Amino acid sequence: EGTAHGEPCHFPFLFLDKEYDECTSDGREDGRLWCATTYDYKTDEKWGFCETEEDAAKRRQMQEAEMIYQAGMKILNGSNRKSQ
Repeated sequence: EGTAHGEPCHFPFLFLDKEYDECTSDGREDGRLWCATTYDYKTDEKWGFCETEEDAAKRRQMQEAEMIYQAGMKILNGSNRKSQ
């Protein structure tokens, strides 16, 4: 399942053997309020920020753009056809 950025997480989650009923910044130095979409954060390692998640959207857009770019580059380096 990976990491759940930009997903709901209102339900309290277990973190360092301590349940939190709201957004907390424990475990991070930047102080960002992060949330876990699962009951136990230690096992599934599912967590996400409580903010607007603009960073997550930028990350997803960057990943999609990189995938498109690498596909195009393997297309270009894979053939010398002008239409390719």
